[PDB]
Amino acid sequence: GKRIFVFDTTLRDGLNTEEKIIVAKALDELGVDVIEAGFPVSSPGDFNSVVEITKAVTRPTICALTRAKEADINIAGEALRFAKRSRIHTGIGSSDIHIESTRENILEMAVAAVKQAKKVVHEVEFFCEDAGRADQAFLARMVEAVIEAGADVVNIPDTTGYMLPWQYGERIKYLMDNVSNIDKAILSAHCHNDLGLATANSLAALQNGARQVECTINGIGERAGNTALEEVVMAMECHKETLGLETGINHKKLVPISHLVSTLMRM
Amino acid sequence: GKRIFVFDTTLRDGEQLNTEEKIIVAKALDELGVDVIEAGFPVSSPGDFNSVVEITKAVTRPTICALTRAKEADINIAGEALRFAKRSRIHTGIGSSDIHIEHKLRSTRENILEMAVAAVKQAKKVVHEVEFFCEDAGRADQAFLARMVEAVIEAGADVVNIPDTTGYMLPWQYGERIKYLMDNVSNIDKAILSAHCHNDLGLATANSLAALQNGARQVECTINGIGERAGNTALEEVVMAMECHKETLGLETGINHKKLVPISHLVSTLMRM
Repeated sequence: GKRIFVFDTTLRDGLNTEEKIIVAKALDELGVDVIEAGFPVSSPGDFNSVVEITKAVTRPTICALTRAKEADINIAGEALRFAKRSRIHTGIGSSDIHIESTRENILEMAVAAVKQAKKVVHEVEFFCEDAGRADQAFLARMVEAVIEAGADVVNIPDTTGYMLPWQYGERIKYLMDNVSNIDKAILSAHCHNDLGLATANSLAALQNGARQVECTINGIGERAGNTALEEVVMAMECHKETLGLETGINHKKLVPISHLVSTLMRM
Repeated sequence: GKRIFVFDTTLRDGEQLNTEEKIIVAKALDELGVDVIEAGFPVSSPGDFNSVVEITKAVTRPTICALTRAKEADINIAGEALRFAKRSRIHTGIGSSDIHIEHKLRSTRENILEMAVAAVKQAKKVVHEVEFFCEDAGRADQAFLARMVEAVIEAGADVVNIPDTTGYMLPWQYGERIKYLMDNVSNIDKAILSAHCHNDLGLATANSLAALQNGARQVECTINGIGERAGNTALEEVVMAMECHKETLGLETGINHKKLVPISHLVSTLMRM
Protein backbone atom coordinates (compact mmCIF):
# COMPACT_ATOMS: atom_id res chain seq x y z
CA GLY A 1 0.00 0.00 0.00
CA LYS A 2 0.97 3.66 -0.42
CA ARG A 3 2.30 5.10 2.82
CA ILE A 4 0.60 8.29 3.97
CA PHE A 5 2.35 10.30 6.64
CA VAL A 6 0.72 11.90 9.66
CA PHE A 7 1.95 15.37 10.75
CA ASP A 8 0.50 16.11 14.17
CA THR A 9 0.43 19.75 15.14
CA THR A 10 -1.49 19.30 18.41
CA LEU A 11 1.20 20.77 20.70
CA ARG A 12 0.62 24.20 19.18
CA ASP A 13 -3.04 24.23 20.27
CA GLY A 14 -3.41 24.96 23.96
CA LEU A 15 1.30 23.12 29.26
CA ASN A 16 4.66 23.20 31.01
CA THR A 17 7.91 21.96 29.50
CA GLU A 18 7.37 18.30 30.47
CA GLU A 19 3.68 17.86 29.87
CA LYS A 20 4.63 18.69 26.28
CA ILE A 21 7.21 15.91 26.47
CA ILE A 22 4.63 13.51 27.87
CA VAL A 23 2.20 14.42 25.09
CA ALA A 24 4.89 14.24 22.43
CA LYS A 25 5.82 10.79 23.74
CA ALA A 26 2.19 9.70 23.62
CA LEU A 27 2.17 10.89 20.03
CA ASP A 28 5.41 8.99 19.27
CA GLU A 29 3.90 5.78 20.67
CA LEU A 30 0.68 6.31 18.76
CA GLY A 31 2.77 6.24 15.61
CA VAL A 32 2.66 9.75 14.13
CA ASP A 33 5.47 10.47 11.67
CA VAL A 34 6.09 14.15 12.31
CA ILE A 35 5.26 16.02 15.50
CA GLU A 36 5.55 19.82 15.51
CA ALA A 37 7.37 20.76 18.75
CA GLY A 38 6.89 24.52 18.70
CA PHE A 39 7.68 28.04 17.50
CA PRO A 40 11.37 28.57 18.70
CA VAL A 41 11.64 32.24 17.68
CA SER A 42 8.81 33.42 19.93
CA SER A 43 10.64 33.14 23.26
CA PRO A 44 13.48 31.40 25.13
CA GLY A 45 10.88 29.13 26.73
CA ASP A 46 9.58 27.87 23.38
CA PHE A 47 13.12 27.45 22.10
CA ASN A 48 14.05 25.58 25.24
CA SER A 49 10.93 23.40 25.03
CA VAL A 50 11.67 22.54 21.39
CA VAL A 51 15.19 21.28 22.12
CA GLU A 52 13.73 19.44 25.06
CA ILE A 53 11.31 17.59 22.76
CA THR A 54 14.21 16.60 20.45
CA LYS A 55 16.01 14.95 23.35
CA ALA A 56 13.12 13.00 24.82
CA VAL A 57 11.53 11.83 21.55
CA THR A 58 13.53 10.76 18.53
CA ARG A 59 11.76 8.15 16.40
CA PRO A 60 9.30 10.54 14.80
CA THR A 61 10.91 13.51 13.10
CA ILE A 62 10.66 16.72 15.15
CA CYS A 63 9.36 19.84 13.39
CA ALA A 64 9.59 23.53 14.39
CA LEU A 65 7.57 26.38 12.86
CA THR A 66 9.10 29.71 11.71
CA ARG A 67 8.37 32.70 9.57
CA ALA A 68 9.93 32.86 6.12
CA LYS A 69 12.87 34.92 7.41
CA GLU A 70 16.50 33.91 7.42
CA ALA A 71 16.82 35.12 11.02
CA ASP A 72 14.04 32.83 12.31
CA ILE A 73 14.97 29.80 10.22
CA ASN A 74 18.52 29.75 11.66
CA ILE A 75 17.25 30.08 15.23
CA ALA A 76 14.76 27.27 14.50
CA GLY A 77 17.84 25.40 13.27
CA GLU A 78 19.59 25.96 16.60
CA ALA A 79 16.59 24.50 18.43
CA LEU A 80 16.20 21.39 16.30
CA ARG A 81 19.98 20.93 16.30
CA PHE A 82 19.80 17.83 18.56
CA ALA A 83 17.00 16.10 16.62
CA LYS A 84 17.67 12.67 15.13
CA ARG A 85 15.43 13.68 12.24
CA SER A 86 14.61 17.39 12.19
CA ARG A 87 12.40 19.46 9.89
CA ILE A 88 11.55 23.11 9.51
CA HIS A 89 8.10 24.25 8.53
CA THR A 90 7.71 27.63 6.84
CA GLY A 91 5.73 29.42 4.16
CA ILE A 92 4.21 32.56 2.70
CA GLY A 93 0.96 33.68 1.01
CA SER A 94 -0.14 32.48 -2.44
CA SER A 95 -3.55 34.09 -2.85
CA ASP A 96 -3.83 37.38 -4.73
CA ILE A 97 -5.80 38.55 -1.71
CA HIS A 98 -2.75 37.79 0.44
CA ILE A 99 -0.04 39.01 -1.91
CA GLU A 100 -1.89 42.34 -2.11
CA SER A 101 2.17 43.86 -0.86
CA THR A 102 4.35 42.18 -3.35
CA ARG A 103 4.32 41.05 -6.90
CA GLU A 104 3.69 37.43 -7.82
CA ASN A 105 7.40 37.71 -8.65
CA ILE A 106 8.94 38.78 -5.41
CA LEU A 107 6.77 36.13 -3.80
CA GLU A 108 9.31 33.70 -5.21
CA MET A 109 11.14 35.06 -2.16
CA ALA A 110 9.97 31.67 -0.92
CA VAL A 111 12.72 29.79 -2.78
CA ALA A 112 15.21 31.79 -0.73
CA ALA A 113 13.46 30.65 2.42
CA VAL A 114 13.66 27.02 1.39
CA LYS A 115 17.35 26.93 0.50
CA GLN A 116 18.14 28.81 3.71
CA ALA A 117 16.26 26.13 5.64
CA LYS A 118 17.76 23.11 3.81
CA LYS A 119 21.16 24.39 4.93
CA VAL A 120 20.17 24.11 8.58
CA VAL A 121 18.00 20.96 9.01
CA HIS A 122 17.22 17.53 7.53
CA GLU A 123 13.79 18.04 6.00
CA VAL A 124 11.89 21.18 4.98
CA GLU A 125 8.13 21.64 4.52
CA PHE A 126 7.01 24.81 2.80
CA PHE A 127 3.30 25.58 2.96
CA CYS A 128 1.41 27.79 0.47
CA GLU A 129 -0.94 29.79 2.68
CA ASP A 130 -4.47 30.32 1.44
CA ALA A 131 -3.65 27.79 -1.27
CA GLY A 132 -7.33 27.11 -1.63
CA ARG A 133 -7.86 30.56 -3.12
CA ALA A 134 -4.74 30.89 -5.24
CA ASP A 135 -4.63 31.07 -9.04
CA GLN A 136 -4.17 27.35 -9.73
CA ALA A 137 -1.70 27.87 -12.54
CA PHE A 138 0.26 30.24 -10.30
CA LEU A 139 0.25 27.88 -7.29
CA ALA A 140 1.50 25.23 -9.72
CA ARG A 141 4.43 27.52 -10.41
CA MET A 142 5.06 28.10 -6.69
CA VAL A 143 5.02 24.38 -5.88
CA GLU A 144 7.46 23.57 -8.71
CA ALA A 145 9.68 26.39 -7.53
CA VAL A 146 9.71 25.38 -3.88
CA ILE A 147 10.45 21.74 -4.83
CA GLU A 148 13.31 22.82 -7.08
CA ALA A 149 14.56 25.03 -4.24
CA GLY A 150 14.80 21.79 -2.25
CA ALA A 151 11.56 21.51 -0.23
CA ASP A 152 10.74 17.94 0.87
CA VAL A 153 7.10 18.57 1.56
CA VAL A 154 4.88 21.24 0.04
CA ASN A 155 1.66 21.97 1.98
CA ILE A 156 -1.61 22.95 0.21
CA PRO A 157 -4.04 24.25 2.92
CA ASP A 158 -7.74 25.15 2.86
CA THR A 159 -7.06 28.17 5.06
CA THR A 160 -10.66 29.46 4.96
CA GLY A 161 -12.04 26.02 5.74
CA TYR A 162 -14.93 26.45 3.31
CA MET A 163 -13.99 24.12 0.51
CA LEU A 164 -16.10 21.16 -0.53
CA PRO A 165 -14.38 17.73 -0.89
CA TRP A 166 -14.08 17.29 -4.66
CA GLN A 167 -13.00 20.90 -4.93
CA TYR A 168 -10.03 20.53 -2.59
CA GLY A 169 -9.60 17.17 -4.26
CA GLU A 170 -9.44 18.71 -7.73
CA ARG A 171 -6.94 21.22 -6.40
CA ILE A 172 -4.55 18.51 -5.28
CA LYS A 173 -4.97 16.54 -8.51
CA TYR A 174 -4.42 19.65 -10.57
CA LEU A 175 -1.02 20.09 -8.89
CA MET A 176 -0.33 16.41 -9.30
CA ASP A 177 -0.99 16.82 -13.03
CA ASN A 178 0.69 20.20 -13.40
CA VAL A 179 3.72 20.35 -11.18
CA SER A 180 6.59 19.22 -13.37
CA ASN A 181 8.28 17.54 -10.43
CA ILE A 182 5.83 16.56 -7.68
CA ASP A 183 7.39 13.12 -7.96
CA LYS A 184 10.43 14.15 -5.90
CA ALA A 185 8.31 15.65 -3.08
CA ILE A 186 5.33 14.90 -0.79
CA LEU A 187 2.28 17.17 -1.04
CA SER A 188 0.47 17.64 2.26
CA ALA A 189 -3.20 18.32 3.06
CA HIS A 190 -4.39 20.73 5.80
CA CYS A 191 -8.13 21.33 5.99
CA HIS A 192 -9.85 23.40 8.63
CA ASN A 193 -13.24 22.23 9.82
CA ASP A 194 -15.34 25.44 9.42
CA LEU A 195 -18.04 23.57 7.45
CA GLY A 196 -17.39 20.33 9.32
CA LEU A 197 -15.86 18.72 6.23
CA ALA A 198 -12.19 18.52 7.25
CA THR A 199 -11.95 14.71 7.53
CA ALA A 200 -13.85 14.33 4.25
CA ASN A 201 -11.54 16.93 2.71
CA SER A 202 -8.25 15.42 3.92
CA LEU A 203 -9.37 12.04 2.52
CA ALA A 204 -10.20 13.83 -0.73
CA ALA A 205 -6.63 15.14 -0.93
CA LEU A 206 -5.31 11.67 -0.18
CA GLN A 207 -7.38 10.11 -2.95
CA ASN A 208 -5.82 12.60 -5.35
CA GLY A 209 -2.15 12.20 -4.54
CA ALA A 210 -1.43 13.96 -1.27
CA ARG A 211 0.66 11.71 0.94
CA GLN A 212 0.70 13.65 4.18
CA VAL A 213 -2.14 14.83 6.42
CA GLU A 214 -1.83 17.60 8.94
CA CYS A 215 -4.06 17.17 11.96
CA THR A 216 -4.47 17.44 15.71
CA ILE A 217 -6.13 15.26 18.33
CA ASN A 218 -9.91 15.86 18.41
CA GLY A 219 -9.15 18.33 15.62
CA ILE A 220 -8.44 20.85 18.40
CA GLY A 221 -7.55 24.25 17.00
CA GLU A 222 -8.09 27.93 16.36
CA ARG A 223 -11.53 29.07 15.22
CA ALA A 224 -13.38 25.90 14.16
CA GLY A 225 -10.35 23.62 14.51
CA ASN A 226 -8.25 21.54 12.09
CA THR A 227 -8.53 17.95 10.86
CA ALA A 228 -9.20 15.31 13.50
CA LEU A 229 -6.21 12.93 13.52
CA GLU A 230 -8.39 10.20 15.03
CA GLU A 231 -11.02 10.57 12.30
CA VAL A 232 -8.80 10.66 9.20
CA VAL A 233 -6.67 7.78 10.48
CA MET A 234 -9.59 5.65 11.60
CA ALA A 235 -11.43 6.34 8.38
CA MET A 236 -8.45 5.25 6.33
CA GLU A 237 -8.07 2.06 8.30
CA CYS A 238 -11.72 1.07 7.69
CA HIS A 239 -11.45 1.43 3.90
CA LYS A 240 -7.94 0.15 3.31
CA GLU A 241 -9.15 -2.20 0.57
CA THR A 242 -10.83 0.57 -1.38
CA LEU A 243 -8.33 3.39 -0.69
CA GLY A 244 -5.05 1.51 -0.41
CA LEU A 245 -3.22 3.66 2.16
CA GLU A 246 -1.10 2.92 5.27
CA THR A 247 -0.42 5.20 8.27
CA GLY A 248 2.10 3.61 10.60
CA ILE A 249 -0.35 4.65 13.35
CA ASN A 250 -0.90 2.10 16.11
CA HIS A 251 -4.69 2.02 15.97
CA LYS A 252 -5.19 0.19 19.26
CA LYS A 253 -3.55 2.88 21.37
CA LEU A 254 -5.59 5.44 19.44
CA VAL A 255 -8.44 5.96 21.89
CA PRO A 256 -6.52 6.02 25.20
CA ILE A 257 -3.63 8.15 23.87
CA SER A 258 -6.30 10.46 22.49
CA HIS A 259 -7.97 10.53 25.92
CA LEU A 260 -4.64 11.44 27.49
CA VAL A 261 -3.81 14.49 25.34
CA SER A 262 -7.38 15.78 25.30
CA THR A 263 -7.50 15.61 29.10
CA LEU A 264 -3.97 16.88 29.74
CA MET A 265 -4.40 19.95 27.55
CA ARG A 266 -7.85 20.13 29.16
CA MET A 267 -9.86 19.95 25.92
CA GLY B 1 -32.92 27.36 -6.86
CA LYS B 2 -33.50 23.61 -6.44
CA ARG B 3 -35.42 22.95 -3.22
CA ILE B 4 -33.88 20.62 -0.68
CA PHE B 5 -36.09 19.51 2.19
CA VAL B 6 -34.89 19.43 5.77
CA PHE B 7 -36.31 16.50 7.74
CA ASP B 8 -35.36 16.95 11.41
CA THR B 9 -35.19 14.06 13.87
CA THR B 10 -33.71 15.55 16.98
CA LEU B 11 -37.03 15.23 18.76
CA ARG B 12 -36.77 11.49 18.12
CA ASP B 13 -33.18 10.30 17.63
CA GLY B 14 -32.00 12.72 20.34
CA GLU B 15 -34.15 10.67 22.73
CA GLN B 16 -32.72 12.22 25.94
CA LEU B 17 -37.23 14.18 26.89
CA ASN B 18 -40.30 15.96 28.32
CA THR B 19 -43.73 16.51 26.71
CA GLU B 20 -43.57 20.17 27.72
CA GLU B 21 -40.03 20.69 26.52
CA LYS B 22 -40.80 18.64 23.39
CA ILE B 23 -43.14 21.32 22.06
CA ILE B 24 -40.66 24.05 22.96
CA VAL B 25 -38.06 22.24 20.86
CA ALA B 26 -40.80 21.44 18.33
CA LYS B 27 -41.84 25.05 17.79
CA ALA B 28 -38.30 26.43 17.82
CA LEU B 29 -37.73 23.81 15.12
CA ASP B 30 -40.78 25.27 13.40
CA GLU B 31 -39.66 28.87 13.64
CA LEU B 32 -36.35 27.76 12.02
CA GLY B 33 -37.81 26.75 8.67
CA VAL B 34 -37.85 22.96 8.86
CA ASP B 35 -39.95 21.14 6.26
CA VAL B 36 -40.57 18.02 8.31
CA ILE B 37 -39.97 17.30 11.97
CA GLU B 38 -40.30 13.68 13.15
CA ALA B 39 -42.19 14.15 16.40
CA GLY B 40 -41.77 10.67 17.77
CA PHE B 41 -42.70 7.02 18.06
CA PRO B 42 -46.42 6.62 19.07
CA VAL B 43 -46.39 2.83 19.66
CA SER B 44 -43.45 3.13 22.10
CA SER B 45 -45.70 4.31 24.95
CA PRO B 46 -48.91 6.31 25.58
CA GLY B 47 -46.74 9.22 26.64
CA ASP B 48 -44.93 9.42 23.33
CA PHE B 49 -48.26 8.88 21.59
CA ASN B 50 -49.86 11.75 23.50
CA SER B 51 -46.74 13.89 23.24
CA VAL B 52 -47.11 13.55 19.46
CA VAL B 53 -50.75 14.62 19.28
CA GLU B 54 -49.90 17.50 21.60
CA ILE B 55 -47.18 18.66 19.21
CA THR B 56 -49.45 18.47 16.17
CA LYS B 57 -51.79 20.85 18.02
CA ALA B 58 -49.10 23.44 18.83
CA VAL B 59 -47.02 23.25 15.63
CA THR B 60 -48.81 23.25 12.27
CA ARG B 61 -46.75 24.90 9.53
CA PRO B 62 -44.22 22.08 8.99
CA THR B 63 -45.46 18.54 8.36
CA ILE B 64 -45.49 16.49 11.56
CA CYS B 65 -44.04 13.00 11.18
CA ALA B 66 -44.33 9.74 13.13
CA LEU B 67 -41.85 6.84 13.10
CA THR B 68 -43.42 3.38 13.10
CA ARG B 69 -42.87 -0.36 12.67
CA ALA B 70 -44.48 -1.80 9.51
CA LYS B 71 -47.02 -3.60 11.78
CA GLU B 72 -50.42 -2.50 10.44
CA ALA B 73 -51.72 -2.10 13.99
CA ASP B 74 -48.72 0.13 14.70
CA ILE B 75 -49.41 2.08 11.52
CA ASN B 76 -53.04 2.85 12.44
CA ILE B 77 -51.93 3.97 15.89
CA ALA B 78 -49.48 6.26 14.13
CA GLY B 79 -52.26 7.85 12.10
CA GLU B 80 -54.40 8.25 15.20
CA ALA B 81 -51.62 10.18 16.95
CA LEU B 82 -51.36 12.45 13.93
CA ARG B 83 -55.10 12.89 13.30
CA PHE B 84 -55.05 16.57 14.35
CA ALA B 85 -51.74 17.41 12.68
CA LYS B 86 -52.30 19.71 9.69
CA ARG B 87 -49.79 17.90 7.48
CA SER B 88 -49.30 14.33 8.73
CA ARG B 89 -46.47 12.01 7.72
CA ILE B 90 -45.79 8.37 8.55
CA HIS B 91 -42.20 7.14 8.42
CA THR B 92 -41.96 3.37 8.19
CA GLY B 93 -39.67 0.84 6.54
CA ILE B 94 -38.20 -2.60 6.27
CA GLY B 95 -34.79 -4.25 6.02
CA SER B 96 -33.09 -4.01 2.64
CA SER B 97 -30.18 -6.43 3.08
CA ASP B 98 -29.93 -10.07 2.11
CA ILE B 99 -28.31 -10.21 5.52
CA HIS B 100 -31.34 -8.88 7.38
CA ILE B 101 -33.93 -10.84 5.51
CA GLU B 102 -31.99 -14.04 5.80
CA HIS B 103 -30.89 -13.50 9.41
CA LYS B 104 -33.23 -11.03 11.16
CA LEU B 105 -36.53 -11.14 9.26
CA ARG B 106 -35.72 -14.84 8.69
CA SER B 107 -39.21 -15.97 7.65
CA THR B 108 -38.89 -13.91 4.55
CA ARG B 109 -36.99 -13.80 1.29
CA GLU B 110 -36.44 -10.84 -1.08
CA ASN B 111 -39.95 -11.53 -2.40
CA ILE B 112 -42.20 -12.03 0.64
CA LEU B 113 -40.23 -9.13 2.09
CA GLU B 114 -42.07 -7.02 -0.42
CA MET B 115 -44.97 -7.00 2.01
CA ALA B 116 -43.53 -3.50 2.22
CA VAL B 117 -45.81 -2.45 -0.63
CA ALA B 118 -48.45 -3.68 1.75
CA ALA B 119 -47.42 -1.39 4.62
CA VAL B 120 -47.07 1.64 2.34
CA LYS B 121 -50.66 1.36 1.03
CA GLN B 122 -52.09 0.98 4.52
CA ALA B 123 -50.14 3.96 5.81
CA LYS B 124 -50.87 5.99 2.69
CA LYS B 125 -54.57 6.03 3.57
CA VAL B 126 -54.27 7.05 7.21
CA VAL B 127 -51.91 10.02 6.68
CA HIS B 128 -51.03 12.62 4.05
CA GLU B 129 -47.36 11.68 3.42
CA VAL B 130 -45.55 8.35 3.75
CA GLU B 131 -41.73 8.19 3.91
CA PHE B 132 -40.37 4.63 3.50
CA PHE B 133 -36.83 3.72 4.55
CA CYS B 134 -35.13 0.80 2.84
CA GLU B 135 -33.01 0.05 5.92
CA ASP B 136 -29.37 -0.92 5.54
CA ALA B 137 -29.62 0.22 1.93
CA GLY B 138 -25.89 0.74 1.98
CA ARG B 139 -25.40 -3.02 2.07
CA ALA B 140 -28.38 -4.17 0.01
CA ASP B 141 -27.97 -5.57 -3.49
CA GLN B 142 -28.23 -2.43 -5.63
CA ALA B 143 -30.35 -4.31 -8.15
CA PHE B 144 -32.84 -5.47 -5.51
CA LEU B 145 -32.62 -2.09 -3.76
CA ALA B 146 -33.77 -0.55 -7.02
CA ARG B 147 -36.74 -2.89 -7.38
CA MET B 148 -37.75 -2.12 -3.80
CA VAL B 149 -37.71 1.60 -4.43
CA GLU B 150 -39.55 1.08 -7.73
CA ALA B 151 -42.11 -1.10 -5.94
CA VAL B 152 -42.58 1.02 -2.84
CA ILE B 153 -43.19 4.13 -4.99
CA GLU B 154 -45.67 2.28 -7.22
CA ALA B 155 -47.36 1.58 -3.91
CA GLY B 156 -47.84 5.23 -3.10
CA ALA B 157 -44.58 6.10 -1.29
CA ASP B 158 -43.93 9.83 -1.39
CA VAL B 159 -40.42 9.65 0.06
CA VAL B 160 -37.98 6.72 0.02
CA ASN B 161 -35.22 6.78 2.66
CA ILE B 162 -31.79 5.38 1.75
CA PRO B 163 -29.84 5.36 5.07
CA ASP B 164 -26.26 4.21 5.51
CA THR B 165 -27.17 2.27 8.63
CA THR B 166 -23.58 1.15 9.29
CA GLY B 167 -22.32 4.75 9.19
CA TYR B 168 -19.02 3.68 7.65
CA MET B 169 -19.60 4.74 4.06
CA LEU B 170 -17.33 7.08 2.12
CA PRO B 171 -18.66 10.31 0.52
CA TRP B 172 -18.49 9.01 -3.05
CA GLN B 173 -19.42 5.42 -2.28
CA TYR B 174 -22.71 6.80 -0.97
CA GLY B 175 -22.85 9.28 -3.81
CA GLU B 176 -23.07 6.40 -6.25
CA ARG B 177 -25.63 4.49 -4.26
CA ILE B 178 -27.94 7.47 -4.72
CA LYS B 179 -26.82 8.05 -8.30
CA TYR B 180 -27.56 4.43 -9.20
CA LEU B 181 -31.10 4.65 -7.84
CA MET B 182 -31.70 7.89 -9.76
CA ASP B 183 -30.43 6.04 -12.85
CA ASN B 184 -32.10 2.66 -12.34
CA VAL B 185 -35.45 3.35 -10.72
CA SER B 186 -38.15 3.52 -13.42
CA ASN B 187 -40.33 5.88 -11.38
CA ILE B 188 -38.15 8.15 -9.20
CA ASP B 189 -39.66 11.21 -10.89
CA LYS B 190 -42.83 10.31 -9.03
CA ALA B 191 -40.98 10.79 -5.71
CA ILE B 192 -37.73 11.71 -3.97
CA LEU B 193 -34.92 9.86 -2.20
CA SER B 194 -33.91 11.17 1.24
CA ALA B 195 -30.42 10.87 2.69
CA HIS B 196 -29.83 9.70 6.25
CA CYS B 197 -26.15 9.31 6.99
CA HIS B 198 -24.52 8.36 10.27
CA ASN B 199 -21.45 10.15 11.64
CA ASP B 200 -19.43 7.11 12.68
CA LEU B 201 -16.46 8.10 10.55
CA GLY B 202 -17.29 11.76 11.15
CA LEU B 203 -18.38 11.86 7.48
CA ALA B 204 -22.15 12.48 7.82
CA THR B 205 -22.22 16.04 6.52
CA ALA B 206 -20.00 15.32 3.53
CA ASN B 207 -22.02 12.17 2.81
CA SER B 208 -25.30 14.05 2.87
CA LEU B 209 -23.92 16.57 0.36
CA ALA B 210 -22.74 13.82 -1.99
CA ALA B 211 -26.26 12.46 -1.67
CA LEU B 212 -27.79 15.82 -2.58
CA GLN B 213 -25.50 16.20 -5.61
CA ASN B 214 -26.88 12.97 -7.01
CA GLY B 215 -30.62 13.36 -6.64
CA ALA B 216 -31.57 13.18 -2.98
CA ARG B 217 -33.90 16.13 -2.34
CA GLN B 218 -34.52 15.50 1.34
CA VAL B 219 -32.01 15.24 4.15
CA GLU B 220 -32.52 13.69 7.54
CA CYS B 221 -30.60 15.43 10.31
CA THR B 222 -30.66 16.69 13.87
CA ILE B 223 -29.54 19.78 15.78
CA ASN B 224 -25.85 19.40 16.63
CA GLY B 225 -25.90 15.96 14.99
CA ILE B 226 -27.35 14.25 18.09
CA GLY B 227 -28.14 10.54 17.82
CA GLU B 228 -27.27 6.93 18.66
CA ARG B 229 -23.54 6.09 18.79
CA ALA B 230 -21.68 8.75 16.79
CA GLY B 231 -25.01 10.43 16.07
CA ASN B 232 -26.12 11.48 12.62
CA THR B 233 -25.91 14.41 10.20
CA ALA B 234 -25.84 17.80 11.92
CA LEU B 235 -28.47 20.20 10.60
CA GLU B 236 -26.49 23.46 10.88
CA GLU B 237 -23.63 22.00 8.90
CA VAL B 238 -25.44 20.64 5.84
CA VAL B 239 -27.78 23.64 5.81
CA MET B 240 -24.85 26.07 6.03
CA ALA B 241 -22.73 24.11 3.56
CA MET B 242 -25.43 24.33 0.88
CA GLU B 243 -25.64 28.05 1.51
CA CYS B 244 -21.92 28.77 1.23
CA HIS B 245 -22.01 27.13 -2.17
CA LYS B 246 -25.42 28.05 -3.64
CA GLU B 247 -23.61 29.44 -6.67
CA THR B 248 -22.13 25.98 -7.33
CA LEU B 249 -24.64 23.50 -5.94
CA GLY B 250 -27.70 25.51 -6.94
CA LEU B 251 -29.50 24.31 -3.82
CA GLU B 252 -31.53 26.03 -1.11
CA THR B 253 -33.73 25.21 1.85
CA GLY B 254 -36.46 26.99 3.71
CA ILE B 255 -34.10 27.43 6.63
CA ASN B 256 -33.69 30.71 8.47
CA HIS B 257 -29.92 30.61 8.93
CA LYS B 258 -30.19 33.73 11.09
CA LYS B 259 -31.68 31.46 13.80
CA LEU B 260 -29.42 28.42 13.46
CA VAL B 261 -26.92 29.41 16.15
CA PRO B 262 -29.38 30.48 18.87
CA ILE B 263 -31.96 27.75 18.33
CA SER B 264 -29.08 25.31 18.53
CA HIS B 265 -27.98 26.61 21.92
CA LEU B 266 -31.46 26.20 23.39
CA VAL B 267 -32.05 22.73 21.94
CA SER B 268 -28.66 21.82 23.41
CA THR B 269 -29.23 23.21 26.89
CA LEU B 270 -32.76 21.76 26.93
CA MET B 271 -31.23 18.29 26.54
CA ARG B 272 -28.54 19.20 29.06
CA MET B 273 -25.87 17.72 26.77
